[PDB]
Amino acid sequence: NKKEWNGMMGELLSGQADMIVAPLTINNERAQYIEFSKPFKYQGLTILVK
Amino acid sequence: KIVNIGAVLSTRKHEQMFREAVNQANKRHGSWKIQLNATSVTHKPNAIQMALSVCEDLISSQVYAILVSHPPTPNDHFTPTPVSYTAGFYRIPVLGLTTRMSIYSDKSIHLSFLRTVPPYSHQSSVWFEMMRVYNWNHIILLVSDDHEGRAAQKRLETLLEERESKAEKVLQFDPGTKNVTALLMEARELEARVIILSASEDDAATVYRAAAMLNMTGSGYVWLVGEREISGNALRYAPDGIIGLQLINGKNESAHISDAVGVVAQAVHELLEKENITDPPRGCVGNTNIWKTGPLFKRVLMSSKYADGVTGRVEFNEDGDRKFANYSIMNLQNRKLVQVGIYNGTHVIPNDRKIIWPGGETEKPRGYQMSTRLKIVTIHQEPFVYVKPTMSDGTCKEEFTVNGDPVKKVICTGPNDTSP
Amino acid sequence: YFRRQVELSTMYRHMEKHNYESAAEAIQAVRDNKLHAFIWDSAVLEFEA
Amino acid sequence: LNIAVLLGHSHDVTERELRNLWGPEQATGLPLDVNVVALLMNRTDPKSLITHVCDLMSGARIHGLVFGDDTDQEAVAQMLDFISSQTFIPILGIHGGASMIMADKDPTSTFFQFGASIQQQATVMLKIMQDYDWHVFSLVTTIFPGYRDFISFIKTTVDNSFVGWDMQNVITLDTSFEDAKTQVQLKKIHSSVILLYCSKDEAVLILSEARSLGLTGYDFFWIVPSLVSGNTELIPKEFPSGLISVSYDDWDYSLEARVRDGLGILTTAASSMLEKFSYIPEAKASCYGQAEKPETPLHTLHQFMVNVTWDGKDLSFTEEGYQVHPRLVVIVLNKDREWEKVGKWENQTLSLRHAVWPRYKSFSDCEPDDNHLSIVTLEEAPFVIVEDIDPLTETCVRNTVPCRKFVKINNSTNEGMNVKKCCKGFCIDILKKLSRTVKFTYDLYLVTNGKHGKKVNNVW
Amino acid sequence: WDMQNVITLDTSFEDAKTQVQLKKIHSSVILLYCSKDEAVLILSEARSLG
Ligand SMILES: *[C@@H]1O[C@H](CO)[C@@H](O[C@@H]2O[C@H](CO)[C@@H](O)[C@H](O)[C@H]2NC(C)=O)[C@H](O)[C@H]1NC(C)=O
Ligand SMILES: *[C@@H]1O[C@H](CO)[C@@H](O[C@@H]2O[C@H](CO)[C@@H](O)[C@H](O)[C@H]2NC(C)=O)[C@H](O)[C@H]1NC(C)=O
Ligand SMILES: *[C@@H]1O[C@H](CO)[C@@H](O[C@@H]2O[C@H](CO)[C@@H](O)[C@H](O)[C@H]2NC(C)=O)[C@H](O)[C@H]1NC(C)=O
Ligand SMILES: *[C@@H]1O[C@H](CO)[C@@H](O)[C@H](O)[C@H]1NC(C)=O
Ligand SMILES: *[C@@H]1O[C@H](CO)[C@@H](O)[C@H](O)[C@H]1NC(C)=O
Ligand SMILES: *[C@@H]1O[C@H](CO)[C@@H](O)[C@H](O)[C@H]1NC(C)=O
Ligand SMILES: *[C@@H]1O[C@H](CO)[C@@H](O)[C@H](O)[C@H]1NC(C)=O
Ligand SMILES: *[C@@H]1O[C@H](CO)[C@@H](O)[C@H](O)[C@H]1NC(C)=O
Ligand SMILES: *[C@@H]1O[C@H](CO)[C@@H](O)[C@H](O)[C@H]1NC(C)=O
Ligand SMILES: *[C@@H]1O[C@H](CO)[C@@H](O)[C@H](O)[C@H]1NC(C)=O
Ligand SMILES: *[C@@H]1O[C@H](CO)[C@@H](O)[C@H](O)[C@H]1NC(C)=O
Ligand SMILES: *[C@@H]1O[C@H](CO)[C@@H](O)[C@H](O)[C@H]1NC(C)=O
Repeated sequence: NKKEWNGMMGELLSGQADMIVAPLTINNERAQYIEFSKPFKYQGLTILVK
Repeated sequence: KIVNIGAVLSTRKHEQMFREAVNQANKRHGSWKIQLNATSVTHKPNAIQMALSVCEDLISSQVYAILVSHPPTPNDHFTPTPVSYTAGFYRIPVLGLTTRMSIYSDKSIHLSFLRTVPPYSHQSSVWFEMMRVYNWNHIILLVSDDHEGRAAQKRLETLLEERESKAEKVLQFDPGTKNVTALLMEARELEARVIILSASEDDAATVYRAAAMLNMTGSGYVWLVGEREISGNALRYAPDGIIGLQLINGKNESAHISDAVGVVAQAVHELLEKENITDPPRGCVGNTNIWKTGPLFKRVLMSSKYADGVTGRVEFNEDGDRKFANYSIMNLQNRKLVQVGIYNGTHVIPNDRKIIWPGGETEKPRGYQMSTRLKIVTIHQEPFVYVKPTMSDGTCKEEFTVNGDPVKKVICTGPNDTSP
Repeated sequence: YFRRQVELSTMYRHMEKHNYESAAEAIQAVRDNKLHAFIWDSAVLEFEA
Repeated sequence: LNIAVLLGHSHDVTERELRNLWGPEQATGLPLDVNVVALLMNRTDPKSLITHVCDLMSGARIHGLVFGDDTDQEAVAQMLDFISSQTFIPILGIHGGASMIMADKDPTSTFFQFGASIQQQATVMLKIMQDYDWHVFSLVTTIFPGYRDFISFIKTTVDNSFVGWDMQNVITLDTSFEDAKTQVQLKKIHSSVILLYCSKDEAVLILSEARSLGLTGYDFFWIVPSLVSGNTELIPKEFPSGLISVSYDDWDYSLEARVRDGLGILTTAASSMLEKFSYIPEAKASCYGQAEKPETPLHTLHQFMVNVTWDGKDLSFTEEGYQVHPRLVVIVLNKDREWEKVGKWENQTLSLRHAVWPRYKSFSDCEPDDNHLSIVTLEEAPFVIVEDIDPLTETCVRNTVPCRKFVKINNSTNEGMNVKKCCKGFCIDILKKLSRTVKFTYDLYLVTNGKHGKKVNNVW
Repeated sequence: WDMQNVITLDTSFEDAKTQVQLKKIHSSVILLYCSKDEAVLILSEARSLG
């Protein structure tokens, strides 16, 4: 009876790993539980089409 | 006019001391026509019939004070529960003086219970003060008993709110077991070495054996125990250099009861200033009309501030416990008890003795063993994580860039597939 | 991010029924015209372009 | 087996129906020698409790003990807890102070209350608020104990909530009110729903402070648990008529049906233990003349009847011994100064009688209040967008506002259910910005007479 | 300006209906018109009201 995470966050919060080094999305929700670093990449969002 | 005062198992050097405290309570408290009347009873090892005998003796006595006077009891239950639970029917305040379980501090349950021997949560407060001395962040917790242990964990999380810190590992399980080595290994795999132990004496001896047989008393390790772990077979099986705590004049009994009776006497003679004085009825044969001024008399007893006594300044907190008690900080220097510190409720002072640790030097163990090999996880990102199978056996293809630079690959362990 | 933006619920309700496990699924689908659009960072999309 | 039901009571109940309570009951009787003893008592002093417990344990080694109470002394059950610490006998509590909720039992204790924990009561209250979607609210607690668990459960509930509740921070009382620090603590609440956790002696002072602060308005709601709401008849005059409370005190299911259910659970555990182990009767010999070294058994019903099935009702128990799914009743105080029954709680979900929540707008006499609006509209697509509720979350999407639609069965009938439905659009945004600006309350619903409006023979 | 309704008193502090007028203020800046003898009682009540 609990909203819980999975994936990289599910394996990090469980302590299976030590540190995520990945293109991890900095948002509001994840920083409420963990800390972040200062970003190496600044980029927005756009649409890929054909 | 006449107030009965009840004591249970006054010892044979206290059977006269209790009447002496009754006499001294009538000595300097004015020429008022109130009198006192001492009632002392002695146990037999069945708490059922003794709970019955005590509760109907208090009903026939209509006491205002109920005390607990059991240090020399080898019965490991240590339950003065039923007399306090009977007095809770009329909200009659019971002054415990011996036990240190936080489960007696449940004011939801113990509606009319106060005591002056504050529990091991205050030892965790001492431990947080020692953390503020040594400037530490990551601690390792290990508690067997769950009823006091939830309170100890809650008190410790209340303590960690100031720095907004968190405990590194929680440990709660069934007391009495002998197979705890997997959790000890998972604690060894952590960075810190701060050992916080709150268990029974057999469980403390078990973890001492699992520590001494598994090199856990060497250099870097930070040992920190309390008073249950320095007694009995745990005192027999304790490694040297361990740091425990002790109540200054806590197990002392006669002056303890004398100061408690002085507190009760001046609180009652302050309470006789106020009107609407009710009395306990004869609740043995069918009198369930509860005592009216129960919470009123308890609330008078709550703010009963005192500075006179043998131990010193005695006052009840929001838990109704001894504010700012004296504390000894004991060391096991070559299987010998050596006090190495003192604690007033606001600061720690080490004595002239040296803090000898179970490992190497006398300095503080910087136990934060850093993860020198970081287990790094990532996801398969197409421009960022290029993934190739092994060429022959665990090898890659050492390619160059367009400007003459070998791409620094790594031996990963990626997912073989994405299908469950 | 779209679940918080309730004013973009409808596209969310259009996109909740076709979500893909990995991005390369979306890449292979849009290359073979099994999709029409994808929301992603600009640098990676221009890299793949 | 030897099973006794005792009642120390004052309510006039005869005893012969309790003798009938075993005969046609337990049609599949797998234990053979089951002997019931029904006893009625009058005074609830602990001397008679201990005396008759020892009489019934000496009375052919009774293993089933069931007790209910009409008085309001919770510690008696705690007294029974000590009896449960000694007799090694599973004991059921039914009603009153025997059924009042304590914090934490013992491994040496096997006493089982029939009620709901404070976390379950908080779950029911937040289920009420979830069914009404009043997102702006606050938590007010005192130093009355059992409070950090209460606040912590509410924090973990909001953190694990479908809604994403915009919960204002928790204001906690510290001492007796100076009206200087406590008034500043209370002025920070401009919300509409207040959750109060205190004692009954503190609640009078708190609501008198809110009345003096004017915080007892029609928009200001008050949801309190059963721990503070005491006797149903004894109600102090300083309470708002409309005080929301939740308590499992039911009168549609009386005490006799519930002790019948308890007997069913006892015989279920007895038959299942008989299927597991042969020598079922294992109890303590005697109170008086008690020698030491107690023969502590390992064939008990304490950690054995954790789940049970009876009459289609999943009456399973928790780890501490509390019921998993009890029967809670949502009540409010009416204008007639009585706790008016409103709704009942199901096994997990919740259903109420008044789907449209009644206000009881005259909470006192000094309330000149005329700031509610009745608003009707018709489905027009660029302005009025009407959809169903989300069946996944049982909650509208937060940009929308709810309304009711009087959906009838057919043309021949005249009854209709007011289906609560989500609404967005242009005029919805107009109404939201008006309610932010003009600062009013409102009631939105749909027109079921028909179209916009037309004079049909001097009738609009 | 944003002005709350003007509080007019009858006598010295009664703790019956004077504080009913007093406790309606959740604002910050308040002006006061009274005498110096009344000022001590008003400021003592405002201290008691915090
Ligand atoms: C307190 O008063 C009681 C009488 O109310 C005294 O207790 C009695 O003492 C005598 C002599 O030892 C016994 O024979 C009686 O059986 C006692 N009666 C009881 C139990 O109430 C007592 O002496 C007084 N307090 C002291 C001095 O102990
Ligand atoms: C305590 O528990 C451990 C398991 O957690 C067991 O002992 C070890 O078990 C592991 C495998 O899990 C083996 O690799 C070790 O060699 C075992 N060590 C020893 C010395 O037994 C066993 O259940 C208990 N043994 C102890 C005391 O460690
Ligand atoms: C425990 O308490 C006191 C203080 O620690 C000690 O005994 C008393 O000591 C004081 C002087 O500090 C004397 O005035 C008293 O006469 C002593 N009382 C007795 C009976 O010894 C001693 O440490 C312990 N005594 C006990 C067991 O009460
Ligand atoms: C640690 O314990 C192991 C147990 O096999 C032992 O071999 C080793 O000598 C100990 N460590 C040291 C460095 O003494
Ligand atoms: C006891 O309380 C009652 C309450 O009405 C009061 O009338 C009475 O004066 C009080 N007793 C004294 C002497 O204060
Ligand atoms: C520790 O002991 C002293 C002894 O005088 C006593 O006053 C107090 O309980 C503690 N510390 C102080 C000085 O507060
Ligand atoms: C204990 O004594 C006083 C209070 O009596 C306090 O100010 C002081 O900081 C404390 N000192 C010690 C021994 O930590
Ligand atoms: C109350 O019960 C007692 C037995 O506990 C009995 O002796 C007494 O007569 C009863 N009184 C009445 C009539 O209620
Ligand atoms: C209760 O749970 C147990 C498993 O622990 C299961 O075997 C049993 O069927 C359940 N219900 C009954 C009939 O006791
Ligand atoms: C609750 O009761 C209903 C009706 O008996 C039943 O269908 C459902 O499975 C039960 N489970 C829940 C939702 O708690
Ligand atoms: C009555 O029946 C249908 C189905 O219940 C309902 O949709 C409609 O309102 C009525 N139809 C007519 C006009 O008879
Ligand atoms: C439905 O009811 C209306 C009156 O509201 C009536 O004019 C119409 O004839 C009815 N239709 C049916 C099902 O006969």
